[PDB]
Amino acid sequence: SGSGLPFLVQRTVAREITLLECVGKGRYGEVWRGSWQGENVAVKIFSSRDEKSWFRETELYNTVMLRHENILGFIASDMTSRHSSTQLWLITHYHEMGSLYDYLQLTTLDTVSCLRIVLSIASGLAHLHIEIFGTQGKPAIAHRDLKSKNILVKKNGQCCIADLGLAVMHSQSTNQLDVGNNPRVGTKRYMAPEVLDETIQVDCFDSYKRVDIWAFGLVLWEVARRMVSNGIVEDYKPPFYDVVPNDPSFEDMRKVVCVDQQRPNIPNRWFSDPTLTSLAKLMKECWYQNPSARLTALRIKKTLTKIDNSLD
Ligand SMILES: COc1cc(-c2cc(-c3cccc(O)c3)cnc2N)cc(OC)c1OC
Repeated sequence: SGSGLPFLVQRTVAREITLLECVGKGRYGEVWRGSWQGENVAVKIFSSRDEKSWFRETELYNTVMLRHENILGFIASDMTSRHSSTQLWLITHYHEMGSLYDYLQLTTLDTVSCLRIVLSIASGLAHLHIEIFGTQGKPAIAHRDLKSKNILVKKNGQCCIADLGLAVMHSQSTNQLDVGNNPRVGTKRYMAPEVLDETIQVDCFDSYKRVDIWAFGLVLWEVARRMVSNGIVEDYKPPFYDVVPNDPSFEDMRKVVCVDQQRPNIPNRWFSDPTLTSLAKLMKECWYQNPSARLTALRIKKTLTKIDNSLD
């Protein structure tokens, strides 16, 4: 049932996996490359600081049909008791090119590759946001911690969205909102204005969708900077690099985004390129302070597909 293996089979696969090498370690826990029967899988071990995200992500992938080529493929989840301690495991497909964050730092893009990246992200986010009826379907889902580190680059040049630990869900069946309980907040650098100034409507599901659109505009910016046009390209930078420190505070960000009304600068060279011009316009329409004026994920998907079809 759900998105991955049957529940007893999930226990079996998890116990048989060997961890080969660690590819990420932090306050959150660890990500490892591992192997089941000579096939690479990704194994996340959650730290005790972020156990509630394991529960939320596991409950989601197992009670909902979430299969899409732009959402990280869930395989299994398990609880173990290694030695004088317990461990929470999430297993997914392994993507060897790694996060978009790492990928953007090591390579530049052409028009096709830039668009394949941003279009695949849009498809994944629209698929999350949109409800599917019937017993096959899914509730509407908002992510709440979208950023370049939570997007992986697959081998084919497309990406997938990862980390549903902060997800909220909605159905039109009840008009009911499932927020769960997780003290974790989004990455401060990607927090929308309504979150930073605590005006966000927390009983309205649309609010969370619009927070994702804010954060998606910022990722659009990160990617576009790396598309070459006329021999010119920018260095990789994170959103708001020039006005906040590494690991910025809540107050730092509120000052930048709400008080000073700052938004990512649009390089002027983008205006000589038709694709970058169009992406700059999209970005703007993700960055309105008024959450209700922002574009939807589906609209962004359709707009990127139109831009994709104008490529000669
Ligand atoms: C960010 O969230 C996650 C990402 C990955 C993951 C990471 C890499 C990777 C490998 C090398 C470098 C690099 O930056 C990333 C590859 N495949 C993957 N599936 C796995 C996760 O849970 C199992 C995960 O949390 C949900």
